[PDB]
Amino acid sequence: LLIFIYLLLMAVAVFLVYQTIMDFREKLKHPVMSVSYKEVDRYDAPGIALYPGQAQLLSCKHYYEVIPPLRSPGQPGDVNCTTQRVNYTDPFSNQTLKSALIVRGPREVQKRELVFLQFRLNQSSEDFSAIDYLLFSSFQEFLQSPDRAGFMQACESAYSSWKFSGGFRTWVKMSLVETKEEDGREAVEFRQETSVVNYIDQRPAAEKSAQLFFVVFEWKDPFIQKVQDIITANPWNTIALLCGAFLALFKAAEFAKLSVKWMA
Amino acid sequence: LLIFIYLLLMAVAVFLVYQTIMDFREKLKHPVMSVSYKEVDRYDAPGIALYPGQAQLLSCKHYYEVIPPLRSPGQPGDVNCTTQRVNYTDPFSNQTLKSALIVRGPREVQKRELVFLQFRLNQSSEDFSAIDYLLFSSFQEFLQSPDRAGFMQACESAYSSWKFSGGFRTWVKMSLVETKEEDGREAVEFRQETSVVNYIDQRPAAEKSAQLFFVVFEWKDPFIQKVQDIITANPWNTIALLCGAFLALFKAAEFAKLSVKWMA
Amino acid sequence: LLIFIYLLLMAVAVFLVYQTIMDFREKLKHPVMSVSYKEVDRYDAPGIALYPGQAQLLSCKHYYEVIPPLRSPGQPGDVNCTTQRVNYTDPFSNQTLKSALIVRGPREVQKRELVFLQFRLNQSSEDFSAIDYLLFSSFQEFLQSPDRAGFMQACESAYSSWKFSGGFRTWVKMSLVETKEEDGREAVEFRQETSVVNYIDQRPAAEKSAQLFFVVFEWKDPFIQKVQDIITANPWNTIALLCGAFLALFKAAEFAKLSVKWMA
Repeated sequence: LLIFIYLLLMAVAVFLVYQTIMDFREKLKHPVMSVSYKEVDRYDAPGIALYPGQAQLLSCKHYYEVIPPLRSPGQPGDVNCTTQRVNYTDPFSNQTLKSALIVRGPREVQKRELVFLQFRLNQSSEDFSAIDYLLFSSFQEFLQSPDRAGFMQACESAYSSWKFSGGFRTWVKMSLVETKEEDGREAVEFRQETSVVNYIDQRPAAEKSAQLFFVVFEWKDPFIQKVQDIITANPWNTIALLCGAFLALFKAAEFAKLSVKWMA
Repeated sequence: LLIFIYLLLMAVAVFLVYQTIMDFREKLKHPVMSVSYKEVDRYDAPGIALYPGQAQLLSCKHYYEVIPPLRSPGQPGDVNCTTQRVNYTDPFSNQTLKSALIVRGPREVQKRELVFLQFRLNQSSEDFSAIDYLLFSSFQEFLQSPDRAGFMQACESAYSSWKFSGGFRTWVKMSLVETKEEDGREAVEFRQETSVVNYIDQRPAAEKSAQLFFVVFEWKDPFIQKVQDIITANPWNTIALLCGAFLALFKAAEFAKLSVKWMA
Repeated sequence: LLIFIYLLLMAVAVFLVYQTIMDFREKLKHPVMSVSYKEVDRYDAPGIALYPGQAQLLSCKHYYEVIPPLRSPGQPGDVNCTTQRVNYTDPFSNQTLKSALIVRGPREVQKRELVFLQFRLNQSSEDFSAIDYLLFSSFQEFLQSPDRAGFMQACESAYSSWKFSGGFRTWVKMSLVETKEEDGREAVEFRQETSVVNYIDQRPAAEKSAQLFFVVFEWKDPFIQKVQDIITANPWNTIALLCGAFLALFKAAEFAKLSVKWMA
């Protein structure tokens, strides 16, 4: 025959523990995500894996904020960069042989360094001509690799590949996104946005049968976007909250006993 | 004539309560956002509502990782998928009749299933020919609907519509984004990125007046992106924190009284 | 010769304080991001700084959800909006003079107001012709500016510039993103996604030498995306957690003493 507020206190404690456990579980289920920007003065030389079927690389150069007009739009020019060639097997199906021409991408961003590439496909029956390209983080990391074919088979799964069509000048603005996985993977990936500009075919009609591919690679900005996942569920903070609530309840019970022995 | 640290304690309590209320209010005002990825082996067959004005669907097929070259670039071919037709009214303005050709999109993603569509518009006065397309989540959810016109009028507001031009082969990479609203709406939407590739018109000059539209639909990856809003303002955690601070202040006051009766 | 649980209590307190400091440091290092959407019935009129090299603005009009077919595809039409001209210097290199044609952007989104622009470049040696465009928030904020050249030089750094090619009708869907920086900068920026549609050159072959640029500007939706960074590290919450945990440890020690004087 007392106040019996201990029952209400126990109910409050049970409810608070239950809601705290539910909150911790739902916070552990749904991590939040954070984005930051790391400014880099000079990117590492990216690798550009082009896939020309039969078109030959007429020209390739390292340009700057402007490209001078082509002296010969559709004739063999000058290749003026470090390019390699690799042959590997497509991870999707082991019955196809893929030949990749690897180009060292532009490093300088403050100066807006460009990689300008021009291919010509002489004759083909394909209705929609297009050259595929893949981007990987470092060309140097590709050079000193024991298994170049294995490197490219890994890059096929690690990165997504796009394509640029003939009759255009595809201007590819590429940027780096580093996703720091919960396992500390630090997976680096490429994002890119294009702008296709028509090619004014001024060549004589005799040579108009051949198709011309122009593509320009640069970095859109000297910022690498780092994306991380943050776990908002901290067990120790939960323990501290539970301890504080339990202490508050215990002191409330003590004050209730004091009130009972004073007035009630 | 005592220490009168109770006044400082009350000031600290008032400041802590004020800052806690402000922090809770600003956390309730700005929910955080979380992104997760759900891997699906086979997407549900999406619905592609195309809006051909007068162009007739020459061909449509379910292809795989490659498209064989067209046997007849601009002549009636074979339609080899499930297509329906609906007529409804534009939700914005009730004075226009919209006729939509609904195509069952590709399901398989591991096999890189394609939907290839080819239209031909014979003659028109339009300077810039383009066919509009809208994407909705399920074609099956469209088949068994009591009000197909109502379904399309809802799809107009629920989804965004794009267009693909003639003289190109628009390759649409489409992915699904499920935004879980605070009201548990779980609104599903489509994102898409294209790649226009020129069409090498090898048809005779007599038939070059007619315009050809080509479009390819697939899924870019087998990942549905779920975006959720997390409320970082928890009333019960706030109550526990306030209780802990109040208890700390009370025990500090008790120890101050002990110090007064000991030395001070 | 006692229980000496005080040593374990001190170790627990040290570990708890250490992990709390580490958690606070890593939370202060990595702020989370919050995204919100503010609906505006009528955007403030944006400023479109176009950079025509030698092409003259044939036509420019404020249209609505449809554009009627051009009465004269490549002849001087009617300019029917507020346009200004400014001359300034490129912030990157002070040796180039940039002439900008500032155009009054579309305000209404409910009515889907369009800005339709048509330029004609008579003769040039450029292989890939394109007109550059920059978007800034307010044209009115540009009109009453003491230093228009300084305003444009600041807009060059504050905003990113794109380009639209000839032989196309680029439809630019633009939207506003306000990033609220930690310093309360409230930096406003423009995002845009395009859709190039081929231009069917029906003009006589005599006038086909000149290149035509068409572009359409509207707002994709009446939503401004506000992106904020939230600091999850609250010093006062950490103080409350530490105080509650310290009190829990103190009461545990008191109960241990009670147990010692009772049984142990």
